[PDB]
Amino acid sequence: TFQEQGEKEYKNCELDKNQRQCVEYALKARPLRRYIPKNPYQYKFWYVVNSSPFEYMMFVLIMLNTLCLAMQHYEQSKMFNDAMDILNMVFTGVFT
Amino acid sequence: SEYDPEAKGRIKHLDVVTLLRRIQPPLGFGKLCPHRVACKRLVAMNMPLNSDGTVMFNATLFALVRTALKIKTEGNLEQANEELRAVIKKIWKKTSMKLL
Repeated sequence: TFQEQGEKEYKNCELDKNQRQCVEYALKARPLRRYIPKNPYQYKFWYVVNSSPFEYMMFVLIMLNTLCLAMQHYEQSKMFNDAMDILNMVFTGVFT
Repeated sequence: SEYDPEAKGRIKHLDVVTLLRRIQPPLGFGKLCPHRVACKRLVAMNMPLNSDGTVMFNATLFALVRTALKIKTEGNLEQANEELRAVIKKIWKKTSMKLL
């Protein structure tokens, strides 16, 4: 009953629903840029940052940090607690 | 926007073929050489005849959208704008350039 009430949009004198859904994106649209910087003394870092190899490694660290966060059990050994405490420092330093 | 540094409307037309090569077949062209399909098709339909290296985004994306489905022959190009002003929402005077 909701779908039938939603079918009363009778604008289909020449174009179907798909042309009323894909062509409308053309009327209201704007291209957004990428903000290329200058002074290649700084662009050297920019080129390094956004790369396939960079994101992957950086997105794998999160996976590793999540795995580290998902091992704290009950009544854990003192050496285990200290190891996790110093391992959290490593991830915090990498992210900073 | 890969070859477009800002949002100042018109952009260079020199690398349009290379831009279209990166697009998938459903929106772009076939995987074959552009020398037979894309080269002729770029001139086949209607374009806004602006300067040599000034072609704006809302006339190219709209052209590809109109080429995708319900393609119409020459002479009745104004019929498209009539349909937009009779069915499509408020143009906000933005379709004056897209008409040509």
